[PDB]
Amino acid sequence: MTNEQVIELVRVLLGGITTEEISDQTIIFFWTKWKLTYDLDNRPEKIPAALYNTVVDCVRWLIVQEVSSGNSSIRERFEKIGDETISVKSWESWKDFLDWLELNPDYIDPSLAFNSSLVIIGGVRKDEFFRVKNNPNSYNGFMEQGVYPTPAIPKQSAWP
Amino acid sequence: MTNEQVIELVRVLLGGITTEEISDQTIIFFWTKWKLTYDLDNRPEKIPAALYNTVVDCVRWLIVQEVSSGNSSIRERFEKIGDETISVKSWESWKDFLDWLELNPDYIDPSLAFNSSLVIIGGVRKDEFFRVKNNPNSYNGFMEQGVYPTPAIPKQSAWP
Amino acid sequence: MTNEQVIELVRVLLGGITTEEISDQTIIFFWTKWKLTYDLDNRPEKIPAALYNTVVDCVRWLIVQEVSSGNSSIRERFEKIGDETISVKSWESWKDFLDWLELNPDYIDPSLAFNSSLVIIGGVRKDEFFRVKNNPNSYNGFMEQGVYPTPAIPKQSAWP
Amino acid sequence: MTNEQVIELVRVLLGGITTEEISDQTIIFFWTKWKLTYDLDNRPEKIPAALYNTVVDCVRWLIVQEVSSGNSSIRERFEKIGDETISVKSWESWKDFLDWLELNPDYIDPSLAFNSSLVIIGGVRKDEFFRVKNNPNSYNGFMEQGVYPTPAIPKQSAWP
Amino acid sequence: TKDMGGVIELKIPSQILNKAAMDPSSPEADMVRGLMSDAANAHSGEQSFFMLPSDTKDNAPQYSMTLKGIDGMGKQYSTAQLISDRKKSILDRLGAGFINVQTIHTQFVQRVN
Repeated sequence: MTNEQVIELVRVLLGGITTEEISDQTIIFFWTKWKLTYDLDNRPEKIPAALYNTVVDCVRWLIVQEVSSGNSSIRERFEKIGDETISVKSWESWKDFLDWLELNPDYIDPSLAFNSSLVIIGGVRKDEFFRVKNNPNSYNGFMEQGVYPTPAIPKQSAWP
Repeated sequence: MTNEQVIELVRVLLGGITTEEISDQTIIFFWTKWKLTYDLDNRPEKIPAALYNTVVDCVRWLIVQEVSSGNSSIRERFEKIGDETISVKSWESWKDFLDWLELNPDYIDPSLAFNSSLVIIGGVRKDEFFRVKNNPNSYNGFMEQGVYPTPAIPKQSAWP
Repeated sequence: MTNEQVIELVRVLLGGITTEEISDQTIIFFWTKWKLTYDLDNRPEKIPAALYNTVVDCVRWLIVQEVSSGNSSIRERFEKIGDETISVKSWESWKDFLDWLELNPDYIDPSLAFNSSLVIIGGVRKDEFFRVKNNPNSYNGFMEQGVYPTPAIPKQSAWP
Repeated sequence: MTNEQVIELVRVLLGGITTEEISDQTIIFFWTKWKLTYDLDNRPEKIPAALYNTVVDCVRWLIVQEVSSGNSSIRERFEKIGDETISVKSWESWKDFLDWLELNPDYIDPSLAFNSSLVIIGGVRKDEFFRVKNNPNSYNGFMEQGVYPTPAIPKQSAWP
Repeated sequence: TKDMGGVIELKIPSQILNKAAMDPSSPEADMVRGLMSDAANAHSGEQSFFMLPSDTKDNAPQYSMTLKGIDGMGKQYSTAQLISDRKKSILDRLGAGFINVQTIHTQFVQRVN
């Protein structure tokens, strides 16, 4: 993806967010950070992964933007300069959205292979059995040397 | 389905939503997203599936539209420019609707084959029993080689 | 990293914090603290580590800035010098952000190797098994001398 | 550390606290107290330890400064001398900060060796085993003399 | 080999575990490396004991040490008597089944002669 498409895509995904709420320079800053770490030009397979992380970081910057200003710590207002009176009572709204977004990554890109390896059962596949068995660093139960080593007990996991 | 019917069908399903609340461009953007991932022109069996994801994505964009604006974080208002006084108090309503819609896909298309494979019991079907048995990658309990392999124990799941 | 980029990077990460809220002197003070403890000029492998501690320390100084002033202990205000009336009601917001930041270090630098060694199981690796076994200071169960020492029981952990 | 650096360091750590809130004489009073007890001139290894205790004592003096005055026991105010009305409703804020500070001593000096000996397991080190075994004052299970002393039971813990 | 009854389990707050992984030269890293070796050598002897912090954050404690056990019922089939039945099954065909304790064995040899 080029530098101009990312701002176009992020703004649409964030419900048409405006420039003052989030500048185009900040989006490039997070976009560039994941470009150098994932060398997207070298391997184009990380386009969905780099795109998903970029949006999440932008939401994080939005939350901290409410902080460091007076918006986060106020929950009341009252103006009265005569006959005009106004009283109203997004920091908390951005919170659960970030939690919700991390649970539905398909909203960004459906090809993220999300939710595929929840349950793992060991010893029910030949591919997984031999990979563990043939690992030279593996130490299993058949290596119990006891008091002092004896040649009756194997020193390697793999079968001869 | 063509590019014009999708807007017409989505608006009716969403209770006659207006143009300003959701533009026809955004509907096409999500519609085009699933067209290329499901090559609807090549295989028309995914028309209900693509339609269901399109409507859900539109609701997701509607929720994030309330966020990134002042509508989400306000819960009071008060106007007075003289004798006229007004005081009133959709981010919360769009939330549960998405949860409800995800639980009733028949509202979009009855042919989605929803809610058919909840309960699975193994070993009670010949088709499934032989599928696992004849799988060359399967590793079952009869392969317990022990300390070192012996020719008395099978190395393949399928019967000779 | 040089003395000027640290301020530029910190402000962007903290959502464009202003100069009056945190001076550039205080940022250097915490930056210099970790430079001498991690000799960054001698070993550049600690650039992410020094950067992470610098940002966290700045947030800590921000929290104590609300304390030691009137901002922390007040939760109401009311002004009236005639017809003008104002009533409104960051110490609490900066608290949870520090807890959140301590749980998401990837927001600062993805190369921090966060969350990699949660679960440890002993005796399942040859590298770790021999490290403990060959340790001259190790004392294991085979050294139980009893009432008085006997030459039938080893005095060293490593095998001959 | 000299007498002038400590005030400079404490004020920065406490978020730029002013002179009226805490005088420079009180800081010296607590600084001098830990100097004579830890003879910093004799052993410069206690610079972090004496510095950490000095800041904690200052926070304690800040808490008791709110007490012994009217600030602690009031939680309302109302002034009305005509058209000017003011109403507002740090003793409790300094409380949890002292609790928080005692849990994060690295904020003062990272070289305090904090959080290093939480879990202790006995009998798994030769250094710890022989120190207890060779202690002349130690009394272990092999000394059970019973009814009256007999020469069949050792009177010293160390092996001959 | 796989009947790990009474194995030692340790619970530590993830703040210490995560800090060690990213700061190899921090006090958290030293204590974690000490645990990985001390726990491996934890036998029963003249000086075995445990000392843990007693902090508490919620209904569950921050630090704990328990010995695991099978939460329920163990195996039922008693594979020992399965093998004995099959051994007598094999030796009976050769007339040599008396080792499991004119005869059958002597009469069997006469057939071959």
